[PDB]
Amino acid sequence: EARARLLNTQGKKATRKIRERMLEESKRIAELQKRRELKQAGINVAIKKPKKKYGTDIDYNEDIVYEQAPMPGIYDTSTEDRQIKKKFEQFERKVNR
Amino acid sequence: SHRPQLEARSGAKAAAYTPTGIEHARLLPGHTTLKYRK
Amino acid sequence: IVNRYEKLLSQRPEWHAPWKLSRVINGHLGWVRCVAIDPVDNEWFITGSNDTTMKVWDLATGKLKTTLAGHVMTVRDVAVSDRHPYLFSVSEDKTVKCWDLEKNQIIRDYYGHLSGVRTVSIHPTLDLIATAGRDSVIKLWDMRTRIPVITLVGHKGPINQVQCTPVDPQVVSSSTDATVRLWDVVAGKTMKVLTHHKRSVRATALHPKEFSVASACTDDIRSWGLAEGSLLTNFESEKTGIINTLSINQDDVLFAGGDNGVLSFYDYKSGHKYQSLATREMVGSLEGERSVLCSTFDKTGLRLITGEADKSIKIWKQDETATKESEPGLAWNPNLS
Amino acid sequence: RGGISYDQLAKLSYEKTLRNLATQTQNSSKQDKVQKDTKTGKITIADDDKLVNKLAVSLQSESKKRYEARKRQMQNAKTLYGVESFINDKNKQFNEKLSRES
Amino acid sequence: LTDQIAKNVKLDDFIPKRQSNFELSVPLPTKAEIQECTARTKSYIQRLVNAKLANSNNRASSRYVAPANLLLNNSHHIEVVSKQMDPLLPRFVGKKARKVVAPTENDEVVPVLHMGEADPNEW
Amino acid sequence: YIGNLITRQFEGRSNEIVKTTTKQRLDAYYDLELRNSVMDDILEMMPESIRQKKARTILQHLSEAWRCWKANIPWDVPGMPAPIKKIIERYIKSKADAWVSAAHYNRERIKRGAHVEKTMVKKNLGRLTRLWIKNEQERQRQIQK
Amino acid sequence: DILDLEELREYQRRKRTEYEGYLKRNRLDMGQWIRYAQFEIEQHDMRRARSIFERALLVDSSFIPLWIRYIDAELKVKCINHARNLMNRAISTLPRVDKLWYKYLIVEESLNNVEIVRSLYTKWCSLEPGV
Amino acid sequence: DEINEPPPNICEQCLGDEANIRMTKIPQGSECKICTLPFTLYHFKTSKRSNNIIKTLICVRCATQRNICQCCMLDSRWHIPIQLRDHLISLVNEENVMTEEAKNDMMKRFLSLKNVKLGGAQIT
Amino acid sequence: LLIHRKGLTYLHLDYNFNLKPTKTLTTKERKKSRLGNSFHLMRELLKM
RNA sequence: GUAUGUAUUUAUUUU
RNA sequence: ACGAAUCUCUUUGCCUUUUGGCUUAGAUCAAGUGUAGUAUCUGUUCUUUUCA
RNA sequence: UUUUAAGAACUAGAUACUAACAC
Ligand SMILES: [Zn+2]
Ligand SMILES: [Zn+2]
Repeated sequence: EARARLLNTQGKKATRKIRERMLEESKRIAELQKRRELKQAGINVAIKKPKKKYGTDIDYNEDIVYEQAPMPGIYDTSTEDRQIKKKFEQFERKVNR
Repeated sequence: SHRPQLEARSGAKAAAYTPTGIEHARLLPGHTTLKYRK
Repeated sequence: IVNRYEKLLSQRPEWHAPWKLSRVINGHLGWVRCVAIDPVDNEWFITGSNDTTMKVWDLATGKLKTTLAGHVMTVRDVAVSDRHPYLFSVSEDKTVKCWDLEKNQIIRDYYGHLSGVRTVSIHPTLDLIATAGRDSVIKLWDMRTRIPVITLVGHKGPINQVQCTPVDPQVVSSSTDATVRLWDVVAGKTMKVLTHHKRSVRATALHPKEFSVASACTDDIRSWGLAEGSLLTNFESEKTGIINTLSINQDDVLFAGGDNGVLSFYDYKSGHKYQSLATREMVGSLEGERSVLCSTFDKTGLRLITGEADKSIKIWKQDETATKESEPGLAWNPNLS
Repeated sequence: RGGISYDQLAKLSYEKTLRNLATQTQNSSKQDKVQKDTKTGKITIADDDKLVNKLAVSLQSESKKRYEARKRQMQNAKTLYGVESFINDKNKQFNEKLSRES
Repeated sequence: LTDQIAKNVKLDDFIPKRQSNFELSVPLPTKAEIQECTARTKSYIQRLVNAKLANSNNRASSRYVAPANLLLNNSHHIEVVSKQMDPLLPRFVGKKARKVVAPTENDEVVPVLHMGEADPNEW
Repeated sequence: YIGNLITRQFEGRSNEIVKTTTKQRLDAYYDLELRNSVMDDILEMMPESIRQKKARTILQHLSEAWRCWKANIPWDVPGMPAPIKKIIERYIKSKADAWVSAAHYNRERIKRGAHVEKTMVKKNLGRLTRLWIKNEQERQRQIQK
Repeated sequence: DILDLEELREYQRRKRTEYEGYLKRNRLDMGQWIRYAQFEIEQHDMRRARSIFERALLVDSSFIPLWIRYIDAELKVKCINHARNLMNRAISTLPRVDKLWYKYLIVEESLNNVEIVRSLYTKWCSLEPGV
Repeated sequence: DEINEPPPNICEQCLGDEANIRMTKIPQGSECKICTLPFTLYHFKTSKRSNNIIKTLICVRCATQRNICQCCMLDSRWHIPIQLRDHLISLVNEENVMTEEAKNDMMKRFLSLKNVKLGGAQIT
Repeated sequence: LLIHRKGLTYLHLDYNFNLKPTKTLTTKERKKSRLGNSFHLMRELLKM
């Protein structure tokens, strides 16, 4: 009894969270292989964006969260951006296949 | 989840906000004029 | 650079006079956290305290005039109007409570800080309070209608002292992120920073004439001129820290309180530090409780007022014997900065 | 003995990567401008596409070897000491900080 | 180029200016001056307070207190006539209470300019 | 009254909403800014940098020191930098007399019986009995020495 | 795990919401800003990484390792000029710390480019730094 | 105050041709269609007899950054849509210049304040 | 109009200005439905 | 005896 | 010979997933009953390999 | 290039946590 008691430090709330979060992950996995088996039928069903809570709620994926233009500068990068775009279009364009 | 604060809320985070327009109580005009020393 | 060092063996500063202990006034039961004295008649302290009272002592006699109580939490700060018969005292409950002396009663509660308020000062010629504190913003309270007309933005930390000055830059303020901003109110924003201090800037003071601001630090006490925001001098200060307070004077004596219990007086022009004193802590105190929490100089220039964490006020006197006779202090050996 | 100031340390590391850089150049002997814009305040420097890649690769491999020192250090350090009571991982960690004390 | 690189900081700002001469003087800010800063402030404030009272909703606060358009070149002239409310309807039809975070926008930097062996024993 | 109620049904309530100190929520304030105003000083006696963990953990030493001084624990932490230990002694004196002082004032509010609140009673017996024993142990010790 | 762009997408959105929650509550805990920047690099998206650092600086500029890692974040993608502009703002922001000057140096030695390190030490001496 | 003080930024075409005009000033008008914050609205009929009343859709903070007539929403100088003007100016040069703008909510609100202008504006 | 604008349609003002809930209240719908010391004071006033 | 929280897609967005 | 470099190991330095508040220690700390869902504690008996 | 579980079958229930369910 005691040897079992010492080994859990949290309290009811934290454990409750452990559960809730795992349940979220089961939800994810399920919804995925939903979409996977629908792709094996070829019909492509888009994933939901989980709504909002507070009316102003942010969807982080969509736009740069708070975009700080890095600086001015003397050294005129301006070329490295093209190596970037080449690599980024390159990467994402890969993953699609 | 009780955490000792390490900080305080910068006035700035407030400062950007737009106003309200609510009128509270203690702001009703009183002692409407000052007094000066000789 | 050696030229710079030869010059510093020339000017050979400005004999000033020693100091000593005239009077000890007990009678607070807390720490004594602020002092400010009449702009006019020099009869009376006003003494903050950590039991939340404010007692008004009597300068000459040392007896107790009165008690202005009426705060919840401790009073950090006091300022006294020149032109008005007011007293703005501010504590940590997030409140600037105007006073009126004529009847010895409260009048206006100014209001609006997110959190406790560590400094008041009274804009000298415009009829405006300036306040600020752990919110890290420096508010200009308009006096009569209690609107926080201007909210000055600012630092990254608690704001330890605000100084108001009559002409441009009008508010001068220093923050435990280790800078001193210099503010231009009408435009609405910082007109300069003076960055040098390597830690919090825990006091300032205004040359009663020359129009400059001594800026303390923890361990090494610089000065600054306004307009350009020069560096000017560096008062030769080993690490004696920590610096609780700055007090300039009419004779350009300078005070600075230590928390190790050491008063450090300077010449102003030089940096020559010409007296240091252990402040004999007290009867039953605990050696940590020797410190100095506040200072000011009366309007004559000749008499010193400081509180001490051991629950008492001390008043120091300028000892006239002095001259050269055997006066001299540490005898001017500018060293390698 | 002892603790090194964050100054002298940065110098010493500067020396170590000096001599390492020297093994790069010299070993590359063993195995064998600045333009400004009058139009805008931008400046334009021309560098070999060489030695930029040696630079980056060097950095990556440094991050590697350090990362691996830390990892193997995890393994060994957490396997060795068997004395004090441990409820969980962080008892072993912190408690070995209290052993680091004296 | 040695100016191009580090361009901001420079040594004349670490150099204390009363070491050369003591007695170097900065004049107390006169009289015919302080009555200027006092002026531009005092006016500007009275316009602040005059505003913030005339925002709000005390019908009784009012007691306590332009052609302005050349547009383009003025080309079409103008006169700007405020619209009398309908006093019951909201005043400031669009005012509201929202919350923003704001861009801290600057070009330039504030060089922080100052001046582990025996000490970590102690501390 | 209703002027408000309607601007709240349009413009949404006030976004900031500071508050004030008051009767009940006092202590959390007084505490809160006490400890903040240790953490300056102890942050500035350290020579250079090392802060965050060192700081917070030294505060944990703060509290531990206080609730020692309740339980009367003579509180010698075996070794520790002398000046910091000075700070702890300093403040714990300060908060101490906040405590004793409040215990007097209230006890002599009950004695007149003018409307002291409910829990304020139970508490005040707490602060008292603590004080009573401290007096005790003193009195015995000096009966030894 | 991942199938196509759209699954990677949700795996991003979830992370970003989570982390920037944890940064939303603590402006401090710099290691969190670091780790989150690191994730942002492993997504091969720099622009967001640049921002996330910049904000991470506006929180605190006196914490160097964030300067450093915001250098190496620019170099490890083999893009230099940003790792220069960053250095002008760096040494100018903190002349009194060594590690910036030394690192900018080494960046110019492994490039062999001398004219810099000449003018560079010209400044870094001209300020009377030390021995 | 200052809300007034950057003044209207208005077309010289759509504004209509007449010699002198009257237009209201309403201190807190609509929010922007864009930044979603208050501003001062200017009504007017173009000429006096007109049927329809011009309204102005955006800030003077917002119609600065993009440099567009607050009623029109053309360019000020070229009388042209955004998604044209910065397309043309994308062409010459070669590839650049679009303005990626603001989904979510306080993303757009926030991004409104910073003054960098925007690609279409950058030259003009 | 004030009421139905708070989204309470289940409070009823009769023509003597009593306020009665017509649908026994889910607790949340009580909390959202407490009304104001004003609006109650003024209800009464009209009643007179 | 309960507050509290969660999901509730129907009307086919071009290869 | 020693200069230089890679790997491996030991030591030291730096601590890397390394205790995050307050109030009266926050207060309080056992005597019940039948059945039921679910966790788990022990015994016995037998047999020690590969390919399509 | 990684890996290997002793395996199978049989058995009762004691201490358990809790139950808007039964004085
Ligand atoms: Zn137009
Ligand atoms: Zn706008």
